Amino acid sequence: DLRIKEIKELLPPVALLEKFPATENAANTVAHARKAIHKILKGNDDRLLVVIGPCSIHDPVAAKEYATRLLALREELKDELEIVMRVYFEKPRTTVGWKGLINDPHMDNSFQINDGLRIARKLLLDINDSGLPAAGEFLDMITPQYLADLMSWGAIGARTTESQVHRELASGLSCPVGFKNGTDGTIKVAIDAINAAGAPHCFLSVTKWGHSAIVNTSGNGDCHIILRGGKEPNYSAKHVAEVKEGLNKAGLPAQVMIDFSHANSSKQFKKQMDVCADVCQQIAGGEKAIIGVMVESHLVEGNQSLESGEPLAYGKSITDACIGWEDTDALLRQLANAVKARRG
Amino acid sequence: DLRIKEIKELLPPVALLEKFPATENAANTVAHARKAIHKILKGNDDRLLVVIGPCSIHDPVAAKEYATRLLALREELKDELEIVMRVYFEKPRTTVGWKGLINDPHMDNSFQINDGLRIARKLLLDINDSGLPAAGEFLDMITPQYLADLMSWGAIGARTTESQVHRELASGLSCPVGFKNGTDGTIKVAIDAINAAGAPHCFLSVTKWGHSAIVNTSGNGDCHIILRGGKEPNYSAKHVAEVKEGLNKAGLPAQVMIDFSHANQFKKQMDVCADVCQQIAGGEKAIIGVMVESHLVEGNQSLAYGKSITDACIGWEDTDALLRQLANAVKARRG
Amino acid sequence: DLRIKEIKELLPPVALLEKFPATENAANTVAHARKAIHKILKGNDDRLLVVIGPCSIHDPVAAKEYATRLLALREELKDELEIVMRVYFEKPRTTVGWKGLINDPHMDNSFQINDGLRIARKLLLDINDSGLPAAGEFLDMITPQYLADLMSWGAIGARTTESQVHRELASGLSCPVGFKNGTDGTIKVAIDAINAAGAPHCFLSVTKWGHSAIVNTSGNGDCHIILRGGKEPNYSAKHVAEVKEGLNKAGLPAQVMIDFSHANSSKQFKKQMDVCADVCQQIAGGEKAIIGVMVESHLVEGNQSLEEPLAYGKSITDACIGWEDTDALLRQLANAVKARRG
Amino acid sequence: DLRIKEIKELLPPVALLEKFPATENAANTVAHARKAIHKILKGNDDRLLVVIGPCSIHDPVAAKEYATRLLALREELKDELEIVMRVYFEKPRTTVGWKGLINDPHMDNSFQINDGLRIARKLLLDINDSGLPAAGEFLDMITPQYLADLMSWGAIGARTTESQVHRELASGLSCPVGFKNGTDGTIKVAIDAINAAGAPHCFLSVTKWGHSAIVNTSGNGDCHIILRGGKEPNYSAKHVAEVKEGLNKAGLPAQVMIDFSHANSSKQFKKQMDVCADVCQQIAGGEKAIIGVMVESHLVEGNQSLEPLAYGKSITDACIGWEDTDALLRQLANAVKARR
Repeated sequence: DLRIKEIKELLPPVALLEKFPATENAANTVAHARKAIHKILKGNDDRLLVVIGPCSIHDPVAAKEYATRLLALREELKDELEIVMRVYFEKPRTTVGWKGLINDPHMDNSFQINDGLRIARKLLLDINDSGLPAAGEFLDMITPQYLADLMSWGAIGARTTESQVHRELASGLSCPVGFKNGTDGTIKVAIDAINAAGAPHCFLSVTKWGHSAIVNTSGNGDCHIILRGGKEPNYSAKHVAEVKEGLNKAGLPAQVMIDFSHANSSKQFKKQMDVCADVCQQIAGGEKAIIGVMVESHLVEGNQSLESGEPLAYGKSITDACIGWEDTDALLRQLANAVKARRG
Repeated sequence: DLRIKEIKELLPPVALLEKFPATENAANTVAHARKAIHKILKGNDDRLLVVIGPCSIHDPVAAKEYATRLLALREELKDELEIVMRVYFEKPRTTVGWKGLINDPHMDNSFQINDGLRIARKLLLDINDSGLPAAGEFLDMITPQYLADLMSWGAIGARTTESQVHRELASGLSCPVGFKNGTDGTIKVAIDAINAAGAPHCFLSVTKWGHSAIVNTSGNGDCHIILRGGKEPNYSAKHVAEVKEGLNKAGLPAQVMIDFSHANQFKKQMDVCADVCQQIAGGEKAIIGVMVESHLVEGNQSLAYGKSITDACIGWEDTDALLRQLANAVKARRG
Repeated sequence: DLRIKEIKELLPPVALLEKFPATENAANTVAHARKAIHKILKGNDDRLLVVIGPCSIHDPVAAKEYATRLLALREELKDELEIVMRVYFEKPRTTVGWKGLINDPHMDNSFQINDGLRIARKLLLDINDSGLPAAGEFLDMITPQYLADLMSWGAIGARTTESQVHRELASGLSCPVGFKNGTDGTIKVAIDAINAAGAPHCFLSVTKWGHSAIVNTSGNGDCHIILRGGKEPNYSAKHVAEVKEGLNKAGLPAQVMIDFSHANSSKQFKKQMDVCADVCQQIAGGEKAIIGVMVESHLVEGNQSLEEPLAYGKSITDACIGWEDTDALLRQLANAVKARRG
Repeated sequence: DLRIKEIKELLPPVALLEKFPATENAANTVAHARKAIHKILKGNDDRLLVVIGPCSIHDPVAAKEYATRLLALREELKDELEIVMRVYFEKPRTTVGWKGLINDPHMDNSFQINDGLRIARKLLLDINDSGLPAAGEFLDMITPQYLADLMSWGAIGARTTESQVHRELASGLSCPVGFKNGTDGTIKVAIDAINAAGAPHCFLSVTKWGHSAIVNTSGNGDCHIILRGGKEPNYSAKHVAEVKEGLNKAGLPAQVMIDFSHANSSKQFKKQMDVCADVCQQIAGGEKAIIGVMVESHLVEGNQSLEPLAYGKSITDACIGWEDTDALLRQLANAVKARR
């Protein structure tokens, strides 16, 4: 072990669960959102799932201010939308970079992961206790045990949709999971992933006591695809139509979540408003297959760099660029209006 | 934990290491091979690394005969080739299927992963102890702790080359590592992986004691690309030139390993060997290694002895020819 | 595994330290107290260490009211007494009924040990945050990792004083530890235990992470004898002198703590007051070896059996004295400390 | 905290059990011995149990020689005696002192407990694999998981017979256990111990994986008292009657094992030969209640202190040499023959 520089102690998940148990209302928020997404996935509800919020969490203060604003819109629009806040603690990097709040909460390569786990779970508890469900991307294999009970929906990243260990992880998650199409636009990897995840697996994992063990999962049937573009955007009716047939062809429900960001906006954050307009016209025109959308959204639009010394502006993303609150409130009302027109 | 059915006990790595310690022979085998591959990658040895063996190990018996047959050609062609056995204990699947000897040693959905780890560590030690180095595919984040000390070279599968968790594992592995290109011929995901895996990382992983912990890695500079083609073969001297440019454009050594199988019909590996031999004989010093899928008996099955139950492989006769063709192509590149 | 019926999961100590972290006030209560007992055992303080409290805790609510009352007397008599609340959770018992608060918090043989450890640590935390130092009995090797950070003083049983495993534990404890004389009143085992615990040791223990490990102790020099009788009481001046001699002969400070209960009170709770009277006479007369006293005390006197509502503030284990006798005993002990000074 | 100097890593019992597993032979040796001693404690075999061997194992070579010699008299004096060897890896000290092979195998205060466990298991494994049953004093709470599967009979020391944790340990031990009388001679403590051990207990312990857990035991019936004297010996048919009186009074089988050593030997290893005569007369006299005996025997008699040390001699309590050992075993084999 000459490439392993140092080994440090890591709190077991039981300690984080004991320090920060779920309140009654937080468990109620998680259980009700999970069930509401299941019902949307089963076709038994015509509301739209909206996973929306910052590309990454770096500030518990801005996240909770964002959560309050979003929760007010969640209550107002709840006949049309099942609104779930992006509470992403883990970021996959193209090569190297800040991996998110849990890996480095102080954002300075001190890698205080025990503190990161504490900060993240407390935040998740606070947000669920307020009544707002949370979504996360499941990237690490060990962190889920610290946080999954407060997660109402999860995503597997486009760069890990093919990874067996991530499909194994999804097959044991207690929440619904969405799988992104390939970074080049390929639909087949995600379809395979949905099927892999619907099956039981047996593999090595870590328990809530921090020990490795042999686990057996039952398969997760609440899995679905996320369209995030490839070389070109793939949100348009022609692409929805192709995905639907590909899914049916493989014996899976013909339903999609559409990500407005990333490749579907050509990496231009304000173009998420142009995807909303085409998606809203599709829904308002009667497309039932669109069961969810994803939007990268913060208090203040744009982004900033930790590298730049310029002091960090408040409520502004340090990873990908996000739309700001004004566009977020207007975007959500557009989606609600389209769900309602689809219905009448 | 609704979708979790059962949790069973798993032997800590420290246990299989105490039951099956590396002999002084195995340690020297792993060490010399790692150092030899490092020298080949620094460009201070004109020999070619040959990673050859079955697609998946399933019978320790057939596997030990192969290791003996291959050890003879190893000592014979050592002035030209650094020969390493493919001992693959973790198998990646497109959706569902057998994941290897570790996940289900009895191959019967009993998942005796504790026995699987015993059979695997014993075979690798025996192979290394004889003097034959060993190669594996690192797919799982936990199993490496049981075997990596007997590993001289490792491969990250094409499905996980873009994964941060696999790039973190590579950054701390004591063996040199090869990243395969994308299931569509892309070299960028592999160049990004080599750069990621060369940087230091901090992440969560299970220790030899079976407990989760925070690890810091130093970075792995012994990483290189593996050309496995995509929709079309990428082994020709045209594609090689493109990859070398990409690596220079990306500030990486212009060295490559060509996987003769898959995108690049088991027999076609012999044609790729000719193409590759010609490139090497012609003076291509960038092909620093190759990988071939070989077994005692050629073919595949869904049980014959020395025959693959995974991907189809070349038999031994074509393997002795492949190896001499390479050792000849090598001497041409020297004189 | 023939005689092992079931193995269940146990919360690692790190989990209870994470849920119930020491407050700054609690840590100051533990630090200051441990330091005050050290000054008394080194002859640099003339005050008496009084470990007083219930035989066992079964109700955190009555424990906290008791703690509040004792806290008031702790401050009023601080110039004469270092008052430490007895927070024990179980009565060691060949032939057994209730197995303690940690073992069986719900008093129904359900053995919700994880619940017990939670209840136990929260109680200790709350008592130390108030400013009342706490004392416990170390009976097992595993539970101390979950509570010793909030213990200012510890006792090793008389059925365990001859145990190397208990002497090893005490060698690593951060709190002063008292060893009890033999069930036969003999002081040889208690002297052997002080010498062993003052020595450095290496032994197998469980860590804060709930894993077995090799530990090395510095040895503990704040260990002392506890006189609790044998077949007959051993609190009399005759007995103290006979113990003070054996101690000096053995190279240990001639100092004792006297347990007013059990054999020294003929198993009659009210006689703890007759022992207080004899000890207060020895002290006010000048005796300086008596550094401490151990008294079994609750809100309400006597005892009760577990079966249905129970009486508040009354021991469910051994019979204790009530508050009135407790306030008077504490004032008697203080007034004697005042006289010993001259 | 302050009184903890260093915490170091410790192999879990699962690692010692995988590197040094039990051979079929070793397993049979342990299984048979346990069943035999049980039949003896049920009163279905007139034979006598003989716990014989060094006070402490400190040299696996001298130990394997002793074992070869003893395995002979076991298969010869086998119709009258059940010979089990004392393989003690851990020793109680009056205050401070070497704690045995596991705590300090190199007797240098290096405290290489991980090496000590490896050495100990391989020996016990070897001795059992040769066919010789084994015995030890269970003093540590954590070591039993590494060794107990190769133990055919155990003992709880006199200074620990009163310990709750020790009585809990015996309640779950898969082998018969003996409880030494109290250091002063008190027999009650060992009667209470026998009664606790037969009952079920729920307590905290460490698993085979080195992890603390909540364990439930089933209670152990195969427990019995060990007479070791006190301020004065307690092996006279007089005492034996007083003890059986108490055992019956407590509903306990009126059975005893006599340790011919320690305070019963007034700390002079030679008196073990004297105690043997008294005990053997009682057995020829018809005493059916003496089911076992414990003897301290090494290849070379006497004791040595802890640079180089002498072979065959104890570094702990002084023992009887092989010569006296073979004679003693044949004495016992004789008295049993008469009792029949």
